[PDB]
Amino acid sequence: IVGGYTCGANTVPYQVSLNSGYHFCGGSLINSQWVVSAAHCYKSGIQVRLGEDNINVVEGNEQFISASKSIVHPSYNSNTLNNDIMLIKLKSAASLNSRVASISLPTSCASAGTQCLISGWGNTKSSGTSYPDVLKCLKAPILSDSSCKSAYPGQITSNMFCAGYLEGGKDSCQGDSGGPVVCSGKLQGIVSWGSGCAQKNKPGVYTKVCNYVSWIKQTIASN
Ligand SMILES: NC(=[NH2+])c1ccc2[nH]c(-c3cccc(-c4ccccc4)c3[O-])cc2c1
Ligand SMILES: [Ca+2]
Ligand SMILES: [Cl-]
Repeated sequence: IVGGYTCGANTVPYQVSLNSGYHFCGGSLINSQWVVSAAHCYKSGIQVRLGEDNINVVEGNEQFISASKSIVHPSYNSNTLNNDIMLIKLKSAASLNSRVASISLPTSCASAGTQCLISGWGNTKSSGTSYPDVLKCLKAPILSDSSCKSAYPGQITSNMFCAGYLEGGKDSCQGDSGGPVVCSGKLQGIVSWGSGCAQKNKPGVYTKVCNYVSWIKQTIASN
């Protein structure tokens, strides 16, 4: 997260770190046995780490659970990143409490202007790599479809939305992919891609979760 602030330990209880010996992506806990992340974060050997703040220190509240299966959306396109969503089923359910909680899926899509919270352990520099130990947060608004399409002509599908600041300075970045974009208590997006990080007129692009709720529900109900 570039231009954000330190969240404060366990203030984002639905945030998870996907780990394979190092942190490579974020994700969101939506119930006690399922996590939603981005399809491009898929790999084998995933350990899901819940209740984290400093990802390099066991401070207490952590729960490390292996993924039993990861379900990449069947129409995921790795060239356009269209349908960049994945569901991960945990080997055992997690113990929910005030430090580990799930986030609700939305019933409707959000409108431009909506203020959301984006978080993660990704790079905090736009020009260079500085990875934090604790979780960073950024409050950012959803942009209108026209500004998004004018920024990325021909690359935005109906399953994506832009959020951020066109003046540059604040954005999600590498290491944040797969994580949450929460607006009014509902998970509206998943960190997907962007051109550089925090560059002028190149906002972050997110997977539009409201378009996949029936798919998430039906898939979880059958697995
Ligand atoms: N400007 C943004 N808003 C933004 C958001 C998420 C991002 N993720 C990345 C990213 C960069 C290199 C590798 C990965 C990656 C690749 C495979 C698996 C996991 C992460 C990224 O997600 C860049 C990147 C940029
Ligand atoms: Ca820790
Ligand atoms: Cl277009």
